[PDB]
Amino acid sequence: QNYGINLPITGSMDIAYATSTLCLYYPTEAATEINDNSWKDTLSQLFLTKGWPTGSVYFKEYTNIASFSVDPQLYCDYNVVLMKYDATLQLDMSELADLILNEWLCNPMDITLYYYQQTDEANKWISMGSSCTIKVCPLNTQTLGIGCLTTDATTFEEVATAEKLVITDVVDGVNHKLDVTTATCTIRNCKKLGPRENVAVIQVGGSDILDITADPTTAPQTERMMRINWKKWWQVFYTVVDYVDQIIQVMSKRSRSLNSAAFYYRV
Amino acid sequence: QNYGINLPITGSMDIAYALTSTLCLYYPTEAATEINDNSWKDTLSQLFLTKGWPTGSVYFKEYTNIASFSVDPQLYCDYNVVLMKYDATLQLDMSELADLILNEWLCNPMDITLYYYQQTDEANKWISMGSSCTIKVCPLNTQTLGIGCLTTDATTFEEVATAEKLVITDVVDGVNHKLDVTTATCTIRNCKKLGPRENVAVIQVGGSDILDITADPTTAPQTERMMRINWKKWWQVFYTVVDYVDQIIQVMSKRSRSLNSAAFYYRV
Amino acid sequence: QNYGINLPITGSMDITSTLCLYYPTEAATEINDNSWKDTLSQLFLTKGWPTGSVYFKEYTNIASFSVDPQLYCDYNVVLMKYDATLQLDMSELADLILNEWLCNPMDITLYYYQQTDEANKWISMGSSCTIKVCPLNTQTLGIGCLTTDATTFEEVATAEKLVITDVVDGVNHKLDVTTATCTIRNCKKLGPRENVAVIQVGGSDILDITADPTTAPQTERMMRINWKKWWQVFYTVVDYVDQIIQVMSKRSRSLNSAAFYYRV
Amino acid sequence: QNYGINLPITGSMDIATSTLCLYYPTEAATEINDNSWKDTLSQLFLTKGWPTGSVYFKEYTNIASFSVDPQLYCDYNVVLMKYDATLQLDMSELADLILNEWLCNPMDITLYYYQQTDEANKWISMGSSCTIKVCPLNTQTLGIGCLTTDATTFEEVATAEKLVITDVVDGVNHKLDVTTATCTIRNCKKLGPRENVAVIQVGGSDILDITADPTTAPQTERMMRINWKKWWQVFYTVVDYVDQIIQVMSKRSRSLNSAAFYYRV
Amino acid sequence: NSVTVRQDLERQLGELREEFNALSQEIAMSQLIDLALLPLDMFSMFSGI
Amino acid sequence: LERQLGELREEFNALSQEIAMSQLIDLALLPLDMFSMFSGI
Amino acid sequence: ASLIYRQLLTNSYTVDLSDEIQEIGSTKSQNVTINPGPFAQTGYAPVN
Repeated sequence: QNYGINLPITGSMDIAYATSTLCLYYPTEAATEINDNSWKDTLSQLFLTKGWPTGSVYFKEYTNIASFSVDPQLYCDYNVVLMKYDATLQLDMSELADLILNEWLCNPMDITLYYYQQTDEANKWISMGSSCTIKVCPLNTQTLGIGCLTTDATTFEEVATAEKLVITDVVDGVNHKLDVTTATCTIRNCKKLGPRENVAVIQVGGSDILDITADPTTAPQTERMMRINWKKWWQVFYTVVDYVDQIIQVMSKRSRSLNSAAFYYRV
Repeated sequence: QNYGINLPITGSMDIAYALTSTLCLYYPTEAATEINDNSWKDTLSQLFLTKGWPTGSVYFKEYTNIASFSVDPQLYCDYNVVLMKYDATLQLDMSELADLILNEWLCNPMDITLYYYQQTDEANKWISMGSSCTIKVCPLNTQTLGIGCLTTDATTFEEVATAEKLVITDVVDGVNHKLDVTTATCTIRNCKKLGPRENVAVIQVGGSDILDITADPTTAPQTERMMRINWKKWWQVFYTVVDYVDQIIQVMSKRSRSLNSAAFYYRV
Repeated sequence: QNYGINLPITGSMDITSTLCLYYPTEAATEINDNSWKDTLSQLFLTKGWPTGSVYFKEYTNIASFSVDPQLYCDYNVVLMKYDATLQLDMSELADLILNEWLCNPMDITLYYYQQTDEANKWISMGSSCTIKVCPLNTQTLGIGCLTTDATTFEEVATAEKLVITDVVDGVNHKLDVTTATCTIRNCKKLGPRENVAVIQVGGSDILDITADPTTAPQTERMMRINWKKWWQVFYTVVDYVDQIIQVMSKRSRSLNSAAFYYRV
Repeated sequence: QNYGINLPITGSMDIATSTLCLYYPTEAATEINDNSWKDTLSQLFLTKGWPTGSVYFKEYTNIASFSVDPQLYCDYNVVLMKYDATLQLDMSELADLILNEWLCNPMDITLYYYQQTDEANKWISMGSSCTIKVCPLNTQTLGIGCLTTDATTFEEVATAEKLVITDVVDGVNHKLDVTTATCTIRNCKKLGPRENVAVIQVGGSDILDITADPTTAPQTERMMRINWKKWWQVFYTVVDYVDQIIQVMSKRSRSLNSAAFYYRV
Repeated sequence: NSVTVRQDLERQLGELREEFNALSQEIAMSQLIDLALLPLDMFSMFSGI
Repeated sequence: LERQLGELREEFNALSQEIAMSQLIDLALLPLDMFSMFSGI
Repeated sequence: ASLIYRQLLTNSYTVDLSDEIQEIGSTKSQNVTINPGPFAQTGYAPVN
């Protein structure tokens, strides 16, 4: 029914109380540098030592930051994303961390028979696919564009192009038009609601190029965003293995999803 | 407000009591090919409009062949109805399609090139979805010795499915196995059958009913979310399922996972 | 100890084995292994069975499996591969393998006969059995047929390896069989058997265990499942075996308790 | 359920239709030379009082032939056995296998060994041609008088028989060498007395027993015998006192599968 | 005959310490004193695992 | 193996009467071990 | 006097050793893999 939403909890402070799965994600750089064929089994036997029974750890491979970006998938009670640092792929790193670290609930989007709006401040628009170039226009009350004539698109004010994934925020209080690359991308209107404890990010190298909210006032670095430096991939893997109890202690499992997609689509 | 901490809830038997619900209908091909019109959608729309349902609320996603529809059935919509065109030669696939999309499977992925595995309970199955799956399984005794199959190679195991797109194996509990598929063709996920799913209603238009959702031999139940009607002209099937769509809607219920209060209870 | 009485029991409200599998040959033919029985024995060990007491028996066709049917084993799970052809044969076969049949022989060259209770049938088994009937007036005279004839009879079955014949009762009938080819026993159903469970593969649970039309009594022993490969069926069998065991009970005739109470 | 075997009935001293078919060997009807005899016994039992069509007849062409899986069909059986001065043991073992009910298990012979536990455990081998070879082995598992690798020096106890009752010494394992495709051995426990069948011997004195025990060999009150030169006197005499045979039997012991034994794998 | 796969590395002392310390929660007392009166033995040490 | 057990069974079933009781108790006083239960045989 | 039963219960570890003491006296052999299942036929080509 509602599991209890309207019968509050009762507690005390006077009483003395004194098979799960874990996945990994690694960029193909590691698959290159390793140069072995039996390695994943070694990783299994290791996570045995650290407390996982055999048959409780799986590995996944992504080839680019841009590639993994489209249509995220999650597969275990606990998701660990190992992200390589780069200096020209910053907004993509932050967008991916925002998408996977944060919840989203969105409605589909079209261009055909409507205009669109955000009802409040905390709503965003997400675009994923093979080719996503987004141009947008606001209007006046006159259903007239200011800075883009409503009939012609070439002088539109673009926001995205030559990109795979984009999370855009436009201003409340006006309808919009968009030149989405329709057959080559897809866009949804999502509301973020709250953080999730079913993902964590470990950034190798770099200097904390991350923001989880585009708010200039709040760039809230959390306890799940971790950053270590690397020059040898085996050291990264081992050192992760050494504090897996800590990482499990930083995450929580009661927030897992049923589908393997890190959001919730509700037409 | 207070989430995820299951606390009792007081009701009562002392007080009697005196739109945004969105139908999302699917349909197969030869029906359409016989309909011989491109406005039928609009006719259904206007009818639903007169029935009390908004225009622009109903969408028609089409599946081509049943085996084609078997992959990735993310049926995301406020209320879902699936009319399947029956086959007297394609049965098991219908049964397992019903099984999958009527229950909730929480699954974790596997890497069969490395790990042994073993099922846990009568509620644990292995779903396998994709293009052309050819499962290869090899049971083991207690210290990893082949039984009826040779582990020193790959081609002497005991196959359980060939030329299948979506198949859900159930294995003898408590024994380890070696596994092989082509992990560029289709994917297998180890799913736990958490609890019945209520968002969907499947009705079949064709021969006799075959539907069962339990891989239990003893229990072959007839749920309510599984319905059957005859046909000789699809027009009447559509018209009729809209004639009683009130009763159908009253039978199903809101998805117990997206209710804003199912937070921290598996998908929300 | 104290048999032969029907002695009321009181109470209160305060207080080896054998699993036995029959299978059609075409299956093992599709399997193309031979050590398979040993594999499934190991698996039944893992589910808790003693090593070396589980037996698999092999029948060529359901017709063949119909003639001289004999089950002697603590727990029998019988598989049947459906066909849209033998619906009568499979129904009456599950019937013969669901009940306790008090049977006596017959000689149809010297007497008349009857059915006296609604729990009475005439069962026939043989190589090529084809029986004919002629009901008789109260004056022992034939109708649409004559005791002198053998062809104006009313045909009821034809070369069926097995048949379960029934007629309107309280009325005599002169028959036509071949006894050095077929045997027909006058039998009476008494209760249901707990040593048998019939798993049909393919089909839609079409059984009817009574010549009664008015009801189609479905029970907890006539189970159904679908297939695309045989090892699939066998794995479902072995893993789910415990609930099946809970269905089928020890043979209520078997226990040394039914002695001199029409004990088997 | 259990019908109350755990509950004892109490009594007082104050308070003061079935079938019946007959078995017969071919030689009788042979000397009869008719087809109108079965009609005769039928209508005669009808007269003495039985609803007609309640008395049936099977025929057995030879003791050896009927010695293959005897099926005691009727709720009452009165088997007229023919005596011969040479077929004594077969007659005896048949008469045993039918008066007392047996609980029978099949044996696996080329894969294991076997032993008999109680005093009342036997083996019964049936087949168109039966040949029983037995070789006891002591504790250390070796042959004695029989080289397990071979079989020729074994101790042959039966040859091309129709039926054999075998007993060994309780609890000493044997290697069993048998004709397997022409005979089968069944390890059986003699449960107790069965009360539907009587045997009437025609011929010499009583050889028939119900045991293999030496000190016991009693003329069982049921195992009857008459003299004979003309089978019509036999049948007629049966019909005369047939009531007494009824009143000696008990119509509450019929089996539900109609075989001399209860098959239990 | 097969290339021998390796062992499984026994669970380390530290997390072992932590988890046994954790199990101290659900301990009952009355049952504990009852059990503590009973004497076990070598056979009664291992024949319960 | 069972056979010697049965012979000893018959034997024990008739040596239950030709035993003493007083000496029985006074034996049961002393404690037995591996050394005195089968090494004085 | 019940010491014998508590004893036979207690000192039941050493038995294990003894068993392999039998094994060290025991012979041991392995049995090669057997090839199960039916086998295909092959006759002869038209011989002229």
